[PDB]
This record gives sequence, C-alpha cells and structure tokens, in this order.
Amino acid sequence: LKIRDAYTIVTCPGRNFVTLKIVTESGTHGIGDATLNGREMAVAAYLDEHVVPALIGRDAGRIEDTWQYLYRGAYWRRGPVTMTAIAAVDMALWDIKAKAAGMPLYQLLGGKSRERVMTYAHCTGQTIEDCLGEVARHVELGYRAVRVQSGVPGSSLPAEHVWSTEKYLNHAPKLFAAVRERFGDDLHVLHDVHHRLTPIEAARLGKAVEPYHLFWLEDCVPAENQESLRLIREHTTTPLAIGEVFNSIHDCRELIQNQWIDYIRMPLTHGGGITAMRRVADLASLYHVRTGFHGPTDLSPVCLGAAIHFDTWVPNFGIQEHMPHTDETDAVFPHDYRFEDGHFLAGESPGHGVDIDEELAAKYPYERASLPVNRLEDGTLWHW
Amino acid sequence: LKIRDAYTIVTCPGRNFVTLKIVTESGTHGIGDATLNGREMAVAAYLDEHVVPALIGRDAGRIEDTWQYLYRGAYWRRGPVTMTAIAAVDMALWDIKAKAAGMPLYQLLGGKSRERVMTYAHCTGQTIEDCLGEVARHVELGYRAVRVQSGVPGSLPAEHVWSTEKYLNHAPKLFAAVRERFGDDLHVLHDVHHRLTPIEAARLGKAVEPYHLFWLEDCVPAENQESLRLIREHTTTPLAIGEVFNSIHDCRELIQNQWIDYIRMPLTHGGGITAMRRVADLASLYHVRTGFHGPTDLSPVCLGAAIHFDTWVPNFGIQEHMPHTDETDAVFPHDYRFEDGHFLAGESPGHGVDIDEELAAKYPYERASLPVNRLEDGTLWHW
Ligand SMILES: O=C(O)[C@@H](O)[C@@H](O)[C@H](O)[C@H](O)CO
Ligand SMILES: O=C(O)C(=O)C[C@H](O)[C@H](O)CO
Ligand SMILES: [Mg+2]
Ligand SMILES: [Mg+2]
Repeated sequence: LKIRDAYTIVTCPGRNFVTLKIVTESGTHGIGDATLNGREMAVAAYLDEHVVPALIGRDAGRIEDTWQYLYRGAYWRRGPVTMTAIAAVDMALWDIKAKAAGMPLYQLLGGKSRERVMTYAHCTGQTIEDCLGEVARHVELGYRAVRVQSGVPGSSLPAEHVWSTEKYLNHAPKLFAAVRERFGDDLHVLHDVHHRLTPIEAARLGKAVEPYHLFWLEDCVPAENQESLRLIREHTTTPLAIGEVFNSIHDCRELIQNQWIDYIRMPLTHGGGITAMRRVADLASLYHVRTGFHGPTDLSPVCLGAAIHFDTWVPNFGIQEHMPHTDETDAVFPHDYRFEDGHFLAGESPGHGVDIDEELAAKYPYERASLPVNRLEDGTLWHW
Repeated sequence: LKIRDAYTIVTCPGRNFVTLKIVTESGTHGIGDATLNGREMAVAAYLDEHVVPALIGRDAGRIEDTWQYLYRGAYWRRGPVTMTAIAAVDMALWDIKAKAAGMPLYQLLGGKSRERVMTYAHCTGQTIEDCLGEVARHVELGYRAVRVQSGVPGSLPAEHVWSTEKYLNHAPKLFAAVRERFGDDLHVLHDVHHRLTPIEAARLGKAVEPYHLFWLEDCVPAENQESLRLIREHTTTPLAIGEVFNSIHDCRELIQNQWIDYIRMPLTHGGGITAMRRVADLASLYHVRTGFHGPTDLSPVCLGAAIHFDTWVPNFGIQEHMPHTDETDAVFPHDYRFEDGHFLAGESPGHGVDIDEELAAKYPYERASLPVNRLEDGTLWHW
C-alpha cells in the first residue's frame, strides 16, 4: 500500500517531543519518534521540507529501500538531525508493517528472547545521603539496578554550569562506597560521568571504583575519536558504556571491534531506527557487547515502546534505561507496554503499540528549551 | 563588541542559498554561508530556532569560545546540519574580526603564501567528444586544470540509473582521448562520485595511471575510512576525498595513514575557518594538500572566504571553481577576482563578500533535491 499522507506533530506535554506520522491509502498508520533535545525544530524542518514531500506515494512496505533512499539520497550522510529524521520514518514504517502483519513488533523482529526487560532508575541527590535516600525508594518500587549521581562539594537558552574535574574525581568513589555500604552487593549500580574526563582521568576513576563492582561507567570521555577509549580499557576492569550521543554505527564500529566497551547506548530515535540498530546490535554480538538503550525523558513513549519491543527480541540485550515520562506525556502517547516490579513488559498489540492522541497533543504548544553548557572554573567551555 | 542582532537570509538567485548575518553593537557586520544543498531548511531552522537566540549579547570577538560553545553545547556533535550552522557563525565572526582589524582575511590568517590561487573548471559532456570540446573552451579561458566527465554508453530527487561495469570499461577512454588531444601539461581531474567499491576503484586507479591524473575523487563511500586502504595499496594515481565530510573526525585516519593526497571538505560544511585550520594543519604533517569543494551550491560568501584561506594556507592544492549565475553574483557583491585561470584574493577588510538584502528578497526559496542513483535492478545506490 502506498503512502497517502505524512506529517509531523510537535507537542510539549512537560517537554518537547516531535513525532512523525505516516498514513497509507488504506487508512492504516504508524508513528515514529523524531525528538532531538534542544535542537527539535531542526529535525521538524528536515522532515517537513525535505523528507515528507518525498514519502507521499511511496510503497510503505519498502522499509529498507526507504532507509537507503533517505540515508544515501541525502548525499550528506550521518548526523543527529539527519539520522533522527531517518529514524522517525523507519519507526513509523516498522509500526505499519507490524500492524499489517497483525503482530506486536517483537514478533516481527524474530520473537521474544526474554519474558521481561530489566530497567534501571535514576537516583540523584544533592549529596551522597540524598542519593542513598533515592536508591532506597527506587528499590522499594522494584528496581534491581540504579544509576547514582550526587552533587560535588565545592532554560530557554543554555544554563551555564561550572565544573571541576579533580573535585569530582576525589568525591566520586565515596558515593559508590556509601551505596555498597548501605545496600550490599546484589544491587546493580550504574554511573554516568557525562563526558567530563580525559582518558587517563577515566582510567584512574575506573580503577578507584573497581572495589564497588559497577554495572557500568558511562560516557567517560568524548569519543568522536574512538581511540579515546583505549587507555581506559587497558587500565581498568570496571565495565564501560557509551553512545547516547552517537547516531551511526560508524561512530562506534572501532569501539566495538576493539572490545573497548561493554554496552552500546545509542537509542532508536537518534540511531536511524530499527533498521540501523539491528546492524549495530549485530556487530555488538560478535564482541560480547550488549545493548543499553539511552532512555531519558527526551525520547518519547513512541521510541520507548519500540525500544521495549527491540529489547524483548534482541539476543544481546543488556539493560533498558527508565526515566518515567510525566502523566501528561503518557496521556498524549497511549501505549500498551507496562512497567511491573522494576521491569518492562512488551505490548501485545500489533505495531510497536504506541499511538499519538493528536487532539490532546494540540493542547500543548512547543516551548523552546536548551541543554546546559559546562565551563571550568577559569571559564573554559567544557563538555556538559 | 557584543552581538546586537543575528538572522538568516534564504534566497534563490538560480538556486538556494542560506546566509547568516551577524551585527554588533557598533553596526559592524559579518556574513557566513549556511547552504546545505537539498536540505537547506534544516540548517535554516537549526540557526533560526536554536543558535541565533543564543548569539545575542555574546562577545563577537570570542570566535574560538563561540565555536566550542555551539559545537560542544549542541550535545549532539558533528553532522551536516550541525557543522554547517556552526560554519556560518564562524565565517561571519571571522568576517567581523578581519573588519575590526582593517585587514583582508588572508592577512589575519598569516599573510599570503602565494600570489594567485589555481583553480580547475568542469568540462562535462554526453560524449567523450563533447567533453573534449568543453576542455578546449576552458583552456582558452586560462584554466590550467579541468575536471573531465562524459556520459556512459548504454522538486523531488531525479532517479538516475547506474552501471559500474560499463563505467569502468568506458572511463579510461576519456582520459586517453584527453591526453591525445591536449598533451601532458594540463592537469586532468576526475570525480568518480561515490559509485565504486574499493577494489573497483583500485582497478580504475591502475587503469588510469598512464594518463597521470591530478586526482581521482570520491572513489568510494568513506564513512568507513578503511575503505581507502585497498585503493592506495594498489595504485599510484593520486586520491582526493571529503566534500561530503563535516568533521576532522571524518578524515583523521585517512590523513594519518596517508590514504589520500587532497582533502576536499569546504568551509561552509566543515565548521568554517576555525575547524578547517585544524584540518589543514593535520593534513600538512602527512603531505596532504587542500582541494576545497567549490560547486555552485556553496555561495560566493564561502568562495571569497575560501580564496582568502587558499591564499594563506601553506599546503594549498587547488580550488574548484563552478561559476555562479550572474544573479547569484549580484546578490553577493564581492571583491575576489578571476583572471587567466586563477583567483586573486580581495583586498578589503573581512572576507570581502556582502549580501544585497533587497535583491535577495526578490528570489524566494524554491525546493530542489539532489538526484538519487539506482542500479539497473533498482537497487538504491550511491549518487
Ligand atoms: O543517561 C542519561 O539519561 C543522560 O545522559 C541524559 O539524560 C542526557 O543528559 C539527556 O538525555 C540529553 O538530552
Ligand atoms: O563538484 C563536485 O566535485 C561535486 O561532486 C558536486 C556535488 O555533487 C554537489 O555540490 C552536491 O551539492
Ligand atoms: Mg548518559
Ligand atoms: Mg565531487
């Protein structure tokens, strides 16, 4: 069946989301996430002006061909705006194919490899003790894994934050010691360094936290130069994760083949969708690397539902990040995935099982909001 | 001085161009090219909605800090849309800085390294003979270098058909004909435009060694930079690549492994003067030279700034010249000049290019997409 209509929907049920909707001649439809936090309108224009007009009249079943058409056809390849636009189309086309097959997406991908998908929760506090308070509450909600972040002693436009690496390095290990001290060894404990270290600094950190056996240490260093991971991997056995800022397998091919990471974090909506992420997960499986999908509030329930289906099938699944969306967001994107006892259960409806309530989405107009920047104490513009 | 205003202009004097204008508290101003062929409105929105609002009140003199601020601050790094928006800001701030300095941009960059900048022309035809005719006409205009292209016998994107095997059998005849009629002094360039696999490109490279090409360009899609290894190991025909790149990270290994001789990434797509300085610096360590992509889909703002960069940069190789329409030239009054096959950098402060906002408004945006290639079985291929 041919594509009859395609259009984007922009909404701000607590924060901005951009969604692509594709409708066939038969009335069947599918949606895909197109949200790129803090650059949302770039993807909206990429879709409205350059992609959507070319979708009309295309065979909706030709997912692979459409992917190549958009990826190669763009001439300028890869990039967050580019691959997010591509992801959105791809996710809507998988949604449609699954519906057409009368199957939940996980069935179409190869069937279920697990009964539930483990998540991790965000436990953040101004201080260690505040963070420990949050770990306690999330464990009570059933989470078996937690990401711990604490303040270090000492917005429409980007907020400006200040950073000290050495203050962070001397404080971080205390957080993890305190977590283990209180909650014991069974809990999976994750930590996101969020790009702020150099490789030898991350190496030191990795070593220092070895006694606390972290599930992962995430985004140690900016990795446009993938070789950046080498010194870290050679100096510590703390497991490493990276990739939420990646959009292409070509951003992480060397990382994976060299066994420099344990978990690949690139999610569906920024990594070119289901089609592209199958290939990434495939390469990963050759090197013992597992999926650890980025799952913040700035990827919509559409991506989350798709991700949960993907997580249900993919053999080398690692973990699924869970930052719950607001009530309002959840109402704008009705879905059949469910959270129970610290795990997700995939939906059983045909498609990825997520919809968009267009009338409700219309009640929340877009509101500009930018990610923060980080500066060192001398004013140097650093990595946030 | 602080930035007082910043805004984009979208105009279509023969084809689409996007331009960023930055204006300081004193009325001084600079422009930067922001044109991304076939995806123009993505860049326009990136700038209009997300970058411009943050530019206001910023110190215009802080070029480096602004570059890092937009590059790192974006969070999602690199990419065609991303690095073009950044290139436009960068180019406009260097315009402004050179203006404040009372110097043409090349002086600000380190002074002139050469007295003129060699260009190459496009010589395209349906048949080899058509091509030779175009070569002759450009040689008479003073061009010492031509990029030769002939046909292979046998609003939305046009869809072309492609056959590698027919091309591989035909292309060597074009270069042999070119040498036969024009001899050995002329530099002869060829752009394979992404259509080959590495071992195919290696075959082609070897086939054309007798004709001593200035370069063989974009042999293979190079997202995987290792793609170049087989070609380099099997032929001594020089290799150029990079018009589709936007980051030093797209080409670091290619350069460090000496897999190419010319880096093609241009100012507007490669993060501007600031980023391209670093690319040129890395290239010089490995005897790689600059060969800026210079099609009509980069505006005269880019061309003027490129000519300046070309004038200073020690490891300059060549500058591509596809002449813009007279209408384009009128929208972007400029002081670089073409003489006898070479550019001369302008001598006015800044990069020497302006935009006529009243004329630009006479040419509204019109959507136009690049072609796609399909093989004969309908496989969606590389264009
Ligand atoms: O792992 C994470 O959840 C963070 O790195 C993200 O919340 C990130 O800061 C934002 O998603 C960026 O949009
Ligand atoms: O001039 C060249 O070398 C080209 O390959 C031109 C490109 O196809 C064109 O600029 C794409 O916008
Ligand atoms: Mg993170
Ligand atoms: Mg080319």
